[PDB]
Amino acid sequence: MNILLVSQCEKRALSETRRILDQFAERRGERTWQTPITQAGLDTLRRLLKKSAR
DNA sequence: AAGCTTCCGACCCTTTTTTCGGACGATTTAAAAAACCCTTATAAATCAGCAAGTTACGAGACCTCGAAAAAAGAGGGTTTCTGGCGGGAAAAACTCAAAAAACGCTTCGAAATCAACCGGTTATAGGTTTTCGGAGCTA
Repeated sequence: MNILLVSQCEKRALSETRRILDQFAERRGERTWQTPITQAGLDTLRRLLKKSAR
């Protein structure tokens, strides 16, 4: 399972999103990450982002 | 000798850093302009309290615009409370059947009886007091 993530967030939300994703993948651009990851991990990732969405 | 691969020089273009120049501001110094002083007897201002007439400054009010704060509206999400539907087990009606059990025939003669009133029997409605079961609690 191989993932590519992009963020269109802005203002206060962008900082929070960076706070989460940076702990799961190396950053490849200003707003994008790319990494391999297991299915369970990805589920945890989405759950975490949802928990504090704006 | 030829082809492939790799450096190297020449150049082209744009961005990033440095240097220089120019301009503007600030400060200092010098020059120019406004001003101060010294001579005045005579003319005008000083001021006394109050009247009579007027207003420059203060207060009130409203408007105007702009911005700030608050409230509302929107959207993202999670947790839970309820309702509907589906599924398995138990109950009870429904269907099928037998075997008793009652009823009738049908009893002339043997109990059953009601009545009022006494004493006596005792099931139990109702209330009173109490073990058993469960509360979970805690590692």
